[PDB]
Amino acid sequence: KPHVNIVFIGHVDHGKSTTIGRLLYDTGNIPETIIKKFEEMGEKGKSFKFAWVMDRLKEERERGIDVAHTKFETPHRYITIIDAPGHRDFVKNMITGASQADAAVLVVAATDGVMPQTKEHAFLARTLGIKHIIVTINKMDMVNYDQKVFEKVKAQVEKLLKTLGYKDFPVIPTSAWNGDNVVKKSDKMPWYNGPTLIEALDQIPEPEKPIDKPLRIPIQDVYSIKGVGTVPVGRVETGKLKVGDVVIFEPASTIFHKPIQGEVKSIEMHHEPLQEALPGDNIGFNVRGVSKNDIKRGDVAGHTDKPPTVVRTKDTFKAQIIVLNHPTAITVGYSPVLHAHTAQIPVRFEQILAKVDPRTGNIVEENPQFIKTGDSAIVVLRPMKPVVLEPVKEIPQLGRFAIRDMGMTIAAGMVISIQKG
Amino acid sequence: FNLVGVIRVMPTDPDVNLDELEEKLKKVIPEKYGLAKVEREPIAFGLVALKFYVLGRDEEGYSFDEVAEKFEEVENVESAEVETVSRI
Repeated sequence: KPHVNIVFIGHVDHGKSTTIGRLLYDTGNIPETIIKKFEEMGEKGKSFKFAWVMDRLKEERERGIDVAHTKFETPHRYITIIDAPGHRDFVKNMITGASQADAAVLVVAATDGVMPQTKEHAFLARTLGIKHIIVTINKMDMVNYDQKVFEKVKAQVEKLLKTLGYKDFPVIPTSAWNGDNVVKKSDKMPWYNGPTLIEALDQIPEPEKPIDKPLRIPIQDVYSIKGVGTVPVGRVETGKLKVGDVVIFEPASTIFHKPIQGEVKSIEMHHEPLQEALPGDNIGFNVRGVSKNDIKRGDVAGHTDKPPTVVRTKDTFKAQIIVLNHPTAITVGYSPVLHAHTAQIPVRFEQILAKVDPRTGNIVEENPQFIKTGDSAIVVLRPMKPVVLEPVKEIPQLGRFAIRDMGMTIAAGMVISIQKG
Repeated sequence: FNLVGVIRVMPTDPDVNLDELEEKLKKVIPEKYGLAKVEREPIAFGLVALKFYVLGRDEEGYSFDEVAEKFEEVENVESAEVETVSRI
């Protein structure tokens, strides 16, 4: 009954895709057309069949015969899965692009264990505001189903996730290729008594839409519609928008030194009128008394009592980043482009306060001379044009960012705090 | 291919010919990308988005963001934004 959105993460050779494949195959969620067409080949052995079937599923997807999601039902939930791109350039698309994941599955191979990548996958899970993790220690066959390897990799995977504020999460020894503990309970690991993966998915807590939080709607586009008037289009991220509400747009209002605000007359989602819009609804809405020229992409709507927080050029904010890639080294004065929600603005690195240990979360060097690829750090940034951002502990949806420069994704970040200057 | 990226294309106006626009957008996807399908998704007040399921590769040199820029140059396009990216 409840819908949960899950994102699979991990090193792209550690089996996460195969894990998703195994979930569909062993729950019987393969198209009948594929299964019948395989039967024409006669006996090929179990392994050949699973590989052939997953290859046939990929081809159907690519031909447009669900393309971008894997979907299946469990006893207590509808599950939608995303298999996350591993190449670091797509991180901006993850941070800025579509829906809230409710849970992450981080798949880590028993063989290689924790990789240089893995801390990035963890940090990314937090940055996206994902409440629940499930850990999978995969390829247990390649290490002879051994408990003492599972426990090591579990322990070190636990430090990365613990440092980020995850705890009491499942850690499941699996083999995706053979099936162990994905949907079928293993016989090879009697030492393990926790849930199988599909059991863990079923037990993800039902999501609470952030309706208690201040209204925030980042604006994607802005139209003048003949006979109705000014129509912003955006997704409500937090709070609720009801017909008749007054909303204000930032940083429009700060930039123009006046309220760019007015009354909400109607709301549409999928071309149907709504009386109220909730977190996750992608809506057009008619706001009276606001010019189409006074609002654009990257402005954010808010109620007048709790308006969106603007960080001006005169201000700065503190952030926690992971440096994903940089050809030399980041230093004070570095001036890349920050992308958050629907905004993008030039930013200035004003200070580098600390280098952080992603294994413990502790300051390892105050005031470093620079940072580079793979460093975790605490920086102070100054927007070179105003922007809406929120501290991540108040409004996580508007507290996440990506840094872009020279064509590539440099850093991902979280907004710790904002200092008015 | 091993990556699908959903790119959401908004029209400049509710009266844009979406059959004409689809056809034009299809011609500017670069050769090394593919296309699984195009869906139409109504938004509000007669605006209908085109959602392109672009096929690519999970590697340096591939970017659905660059496909979206090619799309933003086409006549009657207001915006093109990458929604979902996911392996297949």
